[PDB]
Amino acid sequence: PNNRYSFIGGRTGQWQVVKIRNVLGPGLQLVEKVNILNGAVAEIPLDSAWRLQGFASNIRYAIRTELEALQAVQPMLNRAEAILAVLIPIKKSAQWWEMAQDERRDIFERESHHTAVGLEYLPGVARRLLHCRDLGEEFDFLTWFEFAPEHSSAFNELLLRMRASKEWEYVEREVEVWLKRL
Amino acid sequence: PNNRYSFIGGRTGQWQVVKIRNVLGPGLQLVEKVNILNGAVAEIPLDSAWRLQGFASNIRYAIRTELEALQAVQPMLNRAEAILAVLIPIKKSAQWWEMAQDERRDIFERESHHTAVGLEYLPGVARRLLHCRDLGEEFDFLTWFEFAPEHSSAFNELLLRMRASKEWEYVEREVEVWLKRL
Ligand code: HEM
Ligand code: HEM
Ligand SMILES: O=N[O-]
Ligand SMILES: O=N[O-]
Repeated sequence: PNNRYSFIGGRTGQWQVVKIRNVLGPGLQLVEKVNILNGAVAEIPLDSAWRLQGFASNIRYAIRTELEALQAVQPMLNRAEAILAVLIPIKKSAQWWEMAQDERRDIFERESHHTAVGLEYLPGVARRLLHCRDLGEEFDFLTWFEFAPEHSSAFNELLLRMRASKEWEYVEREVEVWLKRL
Repeated sequence: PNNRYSFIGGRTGQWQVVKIRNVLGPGLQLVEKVNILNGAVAEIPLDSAWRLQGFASNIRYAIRTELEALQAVQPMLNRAEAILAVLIPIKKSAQWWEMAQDERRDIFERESHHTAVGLEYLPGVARRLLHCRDLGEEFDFLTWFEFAPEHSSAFNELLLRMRASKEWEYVEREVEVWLKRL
């Protein structure tokens, strides 16, 4: 039961890179494939362009009644139908991290409705949130979404809605890595 | 600016071990000294007995008005007179970590008054909170306190008040390493 996940862009992996969109700030080099490994990488293989890593952690903002709503409808990863995925690494500004817990919760849910908006796109979209600021990585979060092609248009709508939120005014680096399951 | 810290119990270090208290659950081996290093150490040196590590992280529970109170009084580390120190690794239960953010905040402060009680022992006591559950370590937190002998009795009071709090019903492993600055 290891909470560390690595994402290595390169020639090998379980996922074909469809495209990479460098939304904001320095991007990620285009590669053929992404290899996802659970655990800490011993040595990065040859012909790898980049390595991202993060860990699964405890809830930081969601309250019990939100967790109950998410749990009632959120799908599992690895659904046979979920052949599309998107890896989105995200970095938030130093202004964000300086803020107190009540100030960040108010932006996250009261002003931006992150959980309420996201719930609109379940059960179509499965997700996994990983943290990596505390590892000294270049991003603060590795977010992961997977879904069937039927939900691609919906997911693209969700992305536009989130980037218009107050919360995203604190995002200062973002890349979309679009993937297809091999 | 590396946020990782390592505490190596052994025969070298900047701190002499006065005593080790095996408060709850498996203890830590008694050693002569503790060595504190900033950064991640990959090879523990020979005739060291244990290594603890954690990182400095963002605020998880404190609200803005509590941060302002803490900042008004909390003392710096490495005060000339702060020749005593206590390193207290703590592990919380699986039931704690499964709880939602509002549930944990209400136990932490509304019921246990962690911050309000701690502020009573400032500015005598300087402190540093490190996290390590997300590193896969045996403990969840490494807490560090340092003060002059004048505040030894006050700090021992604080410990007894905290161990009787609702929050401590979720602690399942705890060790006190009492130190003296060399
Ligand atoms: C698909 C529906 C989604 C749902 C149901 C959802 C739900 C959530 C929840 C409940 C959290 C808080 C976890 C906690 O309390 O620690 C969270 C965090 C986060 N989500 Fe989402 N989310 C969705 C989509 C997205 C998308 C599309 C993105 C990025 C484009 C995203 C980026 C993030 C980030 C960066 C965080 C961490 C926030 C922080 O800790 O500051 N989420 N999400
Ligand atoms: C000396 C006065 C103290 C003050 C002013 C104080 C203040 C605080 C504050 C404000 C936090 C929350 C940090 C955040 O929001 O992320 C915290 C966390 C914590 N403190 Fe203290 N504290 C004190 C003493 C102690 C003592 C003596 C112990 C152990 C015996 C302790 C154990 C912890 C633990 C384990 C956490 C992490 C709680 C969690 O995230 O679940 N504290 N402290
Ligand atoms: O909900 N962001 O993984
Ligand atoms: O307040 N725990 O360092």
